[PDB]
Amino acid sequence: DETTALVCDNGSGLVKAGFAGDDAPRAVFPSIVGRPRHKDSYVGDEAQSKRGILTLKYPIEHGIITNWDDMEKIWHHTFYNELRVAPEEHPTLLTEAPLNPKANREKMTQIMFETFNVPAMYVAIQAVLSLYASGRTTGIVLDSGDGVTHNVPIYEGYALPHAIMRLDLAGRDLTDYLMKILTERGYSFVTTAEREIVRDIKEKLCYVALDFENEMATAASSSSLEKSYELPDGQVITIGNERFRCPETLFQPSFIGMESAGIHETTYNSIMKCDIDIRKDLYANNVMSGGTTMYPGIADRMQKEITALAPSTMKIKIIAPPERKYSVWIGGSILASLSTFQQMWITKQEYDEAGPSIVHRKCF
Amino acid sequence: VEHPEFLKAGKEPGLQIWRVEKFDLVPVPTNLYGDFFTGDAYVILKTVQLRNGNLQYDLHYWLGNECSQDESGAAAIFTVQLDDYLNGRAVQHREVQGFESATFLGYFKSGLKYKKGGVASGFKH
Ligand SMILES: Nc1ncnc2c1ncn2[C@@H]1O[C@H](COP(=O)(O)OP(=O)(O)OP(=O)(O)O)[C@@H](O)[C@H]1O
Ligand SMILES: [Ca+2]
Ligand SMILES: [Ca+2]
Ligand SMILES: [Ca+2]
Repeated sequence: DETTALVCDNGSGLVKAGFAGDDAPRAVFPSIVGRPRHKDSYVGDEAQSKRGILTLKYPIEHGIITNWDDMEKIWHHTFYNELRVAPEEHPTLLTEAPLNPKANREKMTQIMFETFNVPAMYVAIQAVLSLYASGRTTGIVLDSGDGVTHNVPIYEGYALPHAIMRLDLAGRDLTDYLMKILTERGYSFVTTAEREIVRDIKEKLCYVALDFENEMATAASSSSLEKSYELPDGQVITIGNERFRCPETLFQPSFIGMESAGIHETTYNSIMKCDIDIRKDLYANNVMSGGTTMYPGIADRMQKEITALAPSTMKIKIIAPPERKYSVWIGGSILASLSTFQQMWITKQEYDEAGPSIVHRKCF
Repeated sequence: VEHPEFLKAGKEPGLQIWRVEKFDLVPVPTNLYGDFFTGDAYVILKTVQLRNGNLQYDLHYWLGNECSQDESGAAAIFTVQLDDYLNGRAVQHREVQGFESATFLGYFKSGLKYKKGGVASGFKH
């Protein structure tokens, strides 16, 4: 862990950080910065704990860095508080959202070199790293986290920017929804401390129905879909059709009053925006990536949903690896570890000579 | 890329086979071609002479049933990198054990063979 590459995967809700060559991130924490309402700041768990006296802020919105001052705190905390490294000693790989604006990629390069003094850095698209982690160079990635959902088709190692789809419906929106319907059932989940409990219920008991209508009817009959959940306070609650109604929103955004098409449609749509000659390869390599793709039953519903949309003779395959909450990070750890990757890094020397614009020619 | 194996790839007609070994591209002894460890991942480059004088390229990354994620991930990346180094002229093919394409199976005149085992993972767990 001395003069070892670092991999930092910055998400809207969670930062995934660690060392290249490890099979998992060493640090996972909330991408949050807390400041005194009225040290000068807290980050991550510390900020969440002292939430009561702090003003919380999320520097990344829908996968895009939006508050540069708060992002430097995140990175500082990542280096010094979580990884316990001297940044100037480690080449650092960062990840970015597909369609990440030009000036944002430059800004990220500048801060790393100018504020953190890294000896080298690199920016890679999150979805591409997920594909690499599943051992593929061609496929279409469904990346869904806490703030954004994207469909990213990739051919022979490179995203097809023209065919990428972005949807501002994800984990946080699902958590908020489960909150609303659960109190609707008779319970009461309103408080931030309660939002946290719901998120845990969302992650532990929810699932995606293979046929939503039948599921609803089957939940109105017996109580074989009902599950119990023990509150922090010891009280037990019974969760019902909400287990599958909450992630249904991914397929029917109308539930939350969103006008967009579901994730099966945006997938079919992204694929249809690609050259006809590669569609078969896309359809047979549907890789699921991120936290909001963890619902049990998600891979079977999408398998069902896209075979219905696609020509009957299309071989369809959904790949939903158990470790897909960390696929992006893992992809980065493999990439940065390769013998052939050493000349890929942007050096401090190259940065001083060319400036932040170097990122557009070195990372694409 | 200045990797020595990159400098050797696609220089002349024939078949080149490399095995992924702890995040590196390691050449396979030519006497061992066709004998694949099912616990490992490999990168195969087939170079054919075109009558136009130019060289045609087919890159195949072969994944054994028991290969670790770092090996399958690296074989895929090495493939992309070898293609780019070859000015994107290579056509990439994913080959999974038991589902290899007729083309790839055809590279091996005495038939491809599977053998249990392989080099250990490169990850730190
Ligand atoms: N088992 C699970 N079931 C459902 N949702 C889950 C599960 N595990 C984690 N999540 C959710 O996934 C989200 C975090 O996932 P992820 O780390 O991939 O997102 P991110 O990178 O922070 O966000 P984004 O990609 O939107 O910028 C949170 O909404 C969390 O509640
Ligand atoms: Ca993410
Ligand atoms: Ca192996
Ligand atoms: Ca090519």
